[PDB]
Amino acid sequence: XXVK
Amino acid sequence: VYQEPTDPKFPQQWYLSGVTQRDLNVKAAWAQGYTGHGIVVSILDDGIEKNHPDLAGNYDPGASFDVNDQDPDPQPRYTQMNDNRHGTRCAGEVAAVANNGVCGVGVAYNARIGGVRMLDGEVTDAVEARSLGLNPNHIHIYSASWGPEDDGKTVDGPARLAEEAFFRGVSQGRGGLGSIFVWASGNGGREHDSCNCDGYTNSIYTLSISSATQFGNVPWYSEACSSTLATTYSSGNQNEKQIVTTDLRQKCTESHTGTSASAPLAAGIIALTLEANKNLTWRDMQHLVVQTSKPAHLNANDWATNGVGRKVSHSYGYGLLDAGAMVALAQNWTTVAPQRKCIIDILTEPKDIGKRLEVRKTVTACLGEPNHITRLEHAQARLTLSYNRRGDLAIHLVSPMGTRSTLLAARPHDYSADGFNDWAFMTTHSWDEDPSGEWVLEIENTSEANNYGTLTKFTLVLYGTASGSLVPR
Ligand SMILES: [Ca+2]
Ligand SMILES: [Ca+2]
Ligand SMILES: [Ca+2]
Ligand SMILES: [Cl-]
Ligand code: NA
Ligand code: NA
Ligand code: NA
Repeated sequence: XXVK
Repeated sequence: VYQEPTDPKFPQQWYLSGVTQRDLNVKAAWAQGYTGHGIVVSILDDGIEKNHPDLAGNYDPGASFDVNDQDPDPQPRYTQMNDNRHGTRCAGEVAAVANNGVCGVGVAYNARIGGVRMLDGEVTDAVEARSLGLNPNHIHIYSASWGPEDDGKTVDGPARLAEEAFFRGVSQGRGGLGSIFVWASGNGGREHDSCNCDGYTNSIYTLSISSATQFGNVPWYSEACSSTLATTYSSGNQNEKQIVTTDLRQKCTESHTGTSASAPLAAGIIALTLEANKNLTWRDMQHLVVQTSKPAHLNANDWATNGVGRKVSHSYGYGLLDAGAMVALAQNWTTVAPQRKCIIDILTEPKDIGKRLEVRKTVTACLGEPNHITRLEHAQARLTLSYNRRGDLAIHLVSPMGTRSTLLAARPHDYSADGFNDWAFMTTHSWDEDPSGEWVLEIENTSEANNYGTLTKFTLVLYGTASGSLVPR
């Protein structure tokens, strides 16, 4: 996987 | 007579108001009396600086938790790189305090604001579920500026606990009216990503929000897809202004950017809208967004008029949010009828894809039955197919009213041979259309390669009602  | 904020950076918040009309028309909502009083928003991210001088007055511990370390305090982890600044930036867009001599103002500058510290660690399905399902009878609106990798080759969405949290939220959250989930559609533009390959944005339960630059263009990072609902301003090139918000270490930034900045602005506008009518359901909110969003002067080469006269784009959905129109329309809004779901299993046998496959099917949309739909909301083409190089596929779905939705554009980096396993490609572009009649699915090989595969299942899932339509635009 979960990217900003 | 409404007095606009005096905060020192408010004049730099070009996207909130102006003589120019390139804005989200937020001051018009403020002047109607809506600033977010009584509404609770939570930022699901890397934490929130709860003592920030522009957030402390609106901070709400009931809207906050630390899932990464399992404690109530979402304070970010401070590091030399300032890695964990992201959620604080998002929070200030929603609810930075007004008229306090500090930085600028949030869209909903009198709303209560929290944060869930859940990205600073391994983001498992359980972590997501505990965050999406946090205090759902207190938090009204959840904002998520994160998601699956934008490498242009990933197909990924909520696993079981997180999907269960979405359904529980929209069903029993907010007193049964349904949690509002706002999502950033993604930063994959450079990789030619599709936001329909992202299950969070592609969900019917999230308002997926895309971005426009100040001069009205499709930013470099923008992902096009049919699941996007609407747009808010964010960053662009270096001649274009950016987003002003609270930063880590009690600072102010004028350079918040990307898809990350668009979802919080939408969450703020939705907070003002909920203040104007607290009885709005999760589906009501999506109807308001569809009816009030504005295409005008957003530049795209794919604007199309759908079957009820509304302009819709894969880069922008129905266009830019319009806060003043949202709050005005909310006040006398009549709750929509309960959601119906009509399941149509299209195929009688598998079909080889080859260079091109077209599947035509005339449907009655559950005519004669309690789930009869004459007024579509979301539609899904749930596809199960094998293919040797997924990213060479382009997939389109044409509604009976002639609206062509791109379910999947070519993804040059997507080399996968894993195909799609009941992937529920979603479109918002046929909202309010009558779904009775001929649907067309087109699957084509966009490359010169001799690719091969088979479509083994195509379920058309229609959501909507059988009442309450407006005269087309
Ligand atoms: Ca903590
Ligand atoms: Ca301020
Ligand atoms: Ca993406
Ligand atoms: Cl369902
Ligand atoms: Na409910
Ligand atoms: Na969505
Ligand atoms: Na029809």
